Amino acid sequence: KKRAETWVQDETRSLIMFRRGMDGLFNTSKSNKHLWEQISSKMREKGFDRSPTMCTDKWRNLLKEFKKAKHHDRGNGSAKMSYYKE
Repeated sequence: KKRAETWVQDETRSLIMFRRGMDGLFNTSKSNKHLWEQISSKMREKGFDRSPTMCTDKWRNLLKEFKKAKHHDRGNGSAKMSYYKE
């Protein structure tokens, strides 16, 4: 479906998780800047060298795709289009 050849499953998974658990901090605490930096530092410790800004932008994208992506509720619709004068 998608291919950016930038982030690997390993890194992605690690980031997502960290963002999933810390997510709360973002809900309870207004400021996030501090949360972003924290996540990064943690990642580096694991063995993944990734800047804080990278994770931030990468996340936002994961949300846009996560939503658009299929969902439990039924209702896929007609993806394909009608061929003019088929």
